[PDB]
Amino acid sequence: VSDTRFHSFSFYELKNVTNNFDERPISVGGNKMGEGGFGVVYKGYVNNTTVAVKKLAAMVDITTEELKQQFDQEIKVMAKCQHENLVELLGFSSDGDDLCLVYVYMPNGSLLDRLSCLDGTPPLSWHMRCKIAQGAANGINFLHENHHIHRDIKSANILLDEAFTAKISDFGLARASTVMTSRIVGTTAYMAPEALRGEITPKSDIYSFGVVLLEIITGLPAVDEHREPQLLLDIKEEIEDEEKTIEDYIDKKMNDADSTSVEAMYSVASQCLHEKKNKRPDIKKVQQLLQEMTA
Ligand SMILES: Cc1cnc2c(NC(=O)c3cn4cc([C@]56CO[C@](C)(C5)C6)nc4nc3OC(C)C)cnn2c1
Repeated sequence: VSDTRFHSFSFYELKNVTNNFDERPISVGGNKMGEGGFGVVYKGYVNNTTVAVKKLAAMVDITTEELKQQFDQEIKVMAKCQHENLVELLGFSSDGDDLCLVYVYMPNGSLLDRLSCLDGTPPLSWHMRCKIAQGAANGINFLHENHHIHRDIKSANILLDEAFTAKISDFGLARASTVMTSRIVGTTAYMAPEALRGEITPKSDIYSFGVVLLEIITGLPAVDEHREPQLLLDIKEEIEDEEKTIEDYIDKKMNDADSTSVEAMYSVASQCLHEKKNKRPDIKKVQQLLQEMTA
């Protein structure tokens, strides 16, 4: 028998509670909160509950069959994986014109957006950042403990709930768990070199998480075409080659950071970013180092 499943929404009900998928920003009165390579995310309100509705689409010139596959994968993964640091799927729509996925609304959006204080939100404190780093590592640990590879760890896919708890999202490319694939996927600025060459391994998640930790420490996005260096991961080299120090790069929009715990987190990041996959820590070691950082 099929057992537990997710609620099915009417496409028309989702259309209805997102104001017909209004792509205007929330401040303008619309419903668009964000977008990615595979969909646009709309704020909705169903059953006296604020929700996030992701309406899938080919925004990076993917095929329709591949998108349907990713839709199916995320439902499969979300059915098996429930944890305090993973987002929760409320339901889906597949009857109407487009595929939709419905999630618990995350009042503080994505880590990427909060690090960029997008829309005027106040900067995250060091204390909040440490909790976020710890929570995301607990979420990755749950995934890896349950033999899942995320393949797209990045600060846009770490969402922040009503308590600024980190919630990992977007499991459409997740893989069961070393093998080599012909379809290279992910976000270039976060990807381990072996992932960039087609290898599939949880060690690649660890590298990408190290980039996220650099974003947390510095407030800088992983890539910025108008910045020198354009890739954040290249600051590790400038620090190691003593052109710079980690203090030179610490986010200045923070009044409560202290050198010891920042250097402790940078140490974890540096260990995750070892470009030899076999030299990186596993997630359980990352978790432990991060717990000791605020001990
Ligand atoms: C796979 C997947 C994708 N996305 C999601 C989401 N998203 C959201 O709930 C979400 C919520 N907010 C709230 C705000 C703000 C704007 O001004 C403020 C004061 C309110 C912050 N901005 C958001 N942005 C959101 O999403 C975007 C990052 C795409 C939930 N689950 N989920 C699962």
